[PDB]
Amino acid sequence: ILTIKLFLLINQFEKQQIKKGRDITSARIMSRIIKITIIVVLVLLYGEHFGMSLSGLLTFGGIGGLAVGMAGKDILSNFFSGIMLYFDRPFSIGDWIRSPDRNIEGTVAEIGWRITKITTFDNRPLYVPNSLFSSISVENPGRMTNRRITTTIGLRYEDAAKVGVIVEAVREMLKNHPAIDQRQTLLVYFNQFADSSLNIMVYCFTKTTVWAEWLAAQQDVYLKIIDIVQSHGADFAFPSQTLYMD
Amino acid sequence: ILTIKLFLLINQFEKQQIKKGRDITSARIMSRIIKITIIVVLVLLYGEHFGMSLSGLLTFGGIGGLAVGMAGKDILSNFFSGIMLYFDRPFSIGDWIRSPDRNIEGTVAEIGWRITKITTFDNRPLYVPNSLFSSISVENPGRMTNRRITTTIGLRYEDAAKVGVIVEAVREMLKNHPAIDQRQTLLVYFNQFADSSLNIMVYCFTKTTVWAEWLAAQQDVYLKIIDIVQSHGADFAFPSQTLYMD
Ligand SMILES: CCCCCCCCCCCC
Ligand SMILES: CCCCCCCCCCCC
Ligand SMILES: CCCCCCCCCCCC
Ligand SMILES: CCCCCCCCCCCC
Ligand SMILES: CCCCCCCCCCCC
Ligand SMILES: CCCCCCCCCCCC
Ligand SMILES: CCCCCCCCCCCC
Ligand SMILES: CCCCCCCCCCCC
Ligand SMILES: CCCCCCCCCCCC
Ligand SMILES: CCCCCCCCCCCC
Ligand SMILES: CCCCCCCCCCCC
Ligand SMILES: CCCCCCCCCCCC
Ligand SMILES: CCCCCCCCCCCC
Ligand SMILES: CCCCCCCCCCCC
Repeated sequence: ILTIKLFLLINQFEKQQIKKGRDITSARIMSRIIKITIIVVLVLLYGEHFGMSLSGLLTFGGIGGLAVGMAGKDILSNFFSGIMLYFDRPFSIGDWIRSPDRNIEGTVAEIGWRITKITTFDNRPLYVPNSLFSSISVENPGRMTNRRITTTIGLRYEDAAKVGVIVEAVREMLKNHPAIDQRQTLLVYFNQFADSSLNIMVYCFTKTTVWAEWLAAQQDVYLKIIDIVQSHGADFAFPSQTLYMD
Repeated sequence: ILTIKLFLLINQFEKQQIKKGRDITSARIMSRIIKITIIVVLVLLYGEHFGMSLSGLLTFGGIGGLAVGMAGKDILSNFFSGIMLYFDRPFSIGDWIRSPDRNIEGTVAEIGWRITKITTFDNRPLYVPNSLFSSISVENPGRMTNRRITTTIGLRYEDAAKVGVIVEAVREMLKNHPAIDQRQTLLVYFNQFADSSLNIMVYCFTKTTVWAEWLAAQQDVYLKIIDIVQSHGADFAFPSQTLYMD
């Protein structure tokens, strides 16, 4: 009676799946697989009150279950990581995230039970297995507090006598700029010797976190830097070489 | 009687396989393998009602099954991932897919139980084991909503006084173009200092998602950009060097 009821349930499931609008042969194969595994489970369970062997059945069931357990590790890992994300996740729907270990950069769209759906900046869907979030570091640029501006000013080696005044002028301009966060790091210093130029580092932050406003402020700062450099008699350096003719 | 029936079934299977048009010796070897494993299973199962040892049989069967379970992990993994794809797959037949972790780029042709068949853009078949889709991120360019246009304009360092007007003109042209999606990101800004040029970024989207129309729109935009740049008295920059002669 139990077998008949289970077979009726499987047949009803197959009929509903076909009604849902899917392939015939695939549905039949799935039904056959479910029937086979149901029979195996019943035999492993009812192999004593009806069957005779004990040690053989125990060993066969044990080895089968051991193989099944080893084979299905990844799907179960995805499911468990989905549960963990449901209880504790370091992001929300609509958050821009990325990682230094894998390529998952984009905006979160859906958090499912097996995979997480992410919309890339190319406007494409990306499906990430949930088990990744248990082993990689996740960064959340969607929750930043400031945008950083960094650049390098490369002056010619003949302009070594103007580095101090140029650095002072650039620092003053950055200190008096209305778009720069004065409570963050602000560094302008002659930093290193390069192959063809003397490099000056620039390091600051903007109050805004919006893409377009940050880009506009950066462009304004760069143009002001160009004006400052050219007003003191210095100039930017191309790659340079010394040639001995023969 | 059970052994005789099983051997008859195996012989019938071998005869049918030969009738299907395959090698003789291979069929005989497969039949021998199936016979050997059937005998082993029967001995492990019927080793008490006929046999005598219990602990030895249990240990032998356990170690054999443990080795078999470890060895057959990958095939079972492929089968289980095929089942999971049957129930939940992030693509359909005819979808263009790719991945940042492996090389699987192409169009989906068949989704089998062990492998998935993909037609590459080289017009070649590619067979991907199903277990890959449980551990790698899958991207679906076949479901995009827009095509992105990105490029860089590199002006000479002597054209620093025209960057603002050139950026304004390019932004206006992009805003008035009939092929550009005005509801998406649209950025044109002086972006960075390069070794030989001042770089301007361009970032926009097209309404269409068709390959040929996107390429045509991109070509039109590039030609318009060239005209805009050359009309303001600026020019594109070749790689540059400063040479000191001796
Ligand atoms: C009408 C809903 C039918 C749902 C069928 C679920 C089948 C689960 C099989 C589990 C085998 C261990
Ligand atoms: C062609 C449809 C029937 C395929 C049956 C496959 C059975 C595989 C059994 C493997 C036992 C280790
Ligand atoms: C035609 C359907 C064939 C289904 C075969 C299922 C075989 C499962 C083998 C599991 C080994 C542990
Ligand atoms: C929406 C219905 C989900 C049904 C899941 C069935 C799982 C069958 C597992 C078979 C393992 C051999
Ligand atoms: C129509 C399908 C014929 C082949 C079925 C093979 C079933 C093998 C089950 C093995 C369980 C361990
Ligand atoms: C082998 C383990 C399979 C586990 C499948 C769990 C599916 C849960 C889905 C819940 C929402 C549909
Ligand atoms: C099987 C995996 C279960 C994971 C459970 C995680 C529970 C986290 C609780 C955090 C509370 C703030
Ligand atoms: C006429 C169809 C014959 C199918 C033979 C299947 C053999 C399965 C062997 C399983 C050994 C555990
Ligand atoms: C040449 C045809 C017969 C080959 C027999 C190989 C048997 C290998 C047994 C290994 C036991 C560990
Ligand atoms: C000529 C056919 C030889 C077949 C040999 C099968 C040996 C199986 C060894 C399995 C060890 C666990
Ligand atoms: C289409 C017929 C499929 C038959 C599959 C037989 C599998 C034999 C497994 C032997 C393991 C030692
Ligand atoms: C014609 C084949 C002769 C060799 C057969 C060797 C069988 C070894 C079986 C080992 C089972 C563990
Ligand atoms: C060692 C495990 C082998 C499992 C083989 C399953 C084959 C299923 C095929 C169903 C469609 C032909
Ligand atoms: C042995 C692997 C079984 C995998 C079953 C996955 C079930 C997913 C259900 C999703 C419903 C939308």
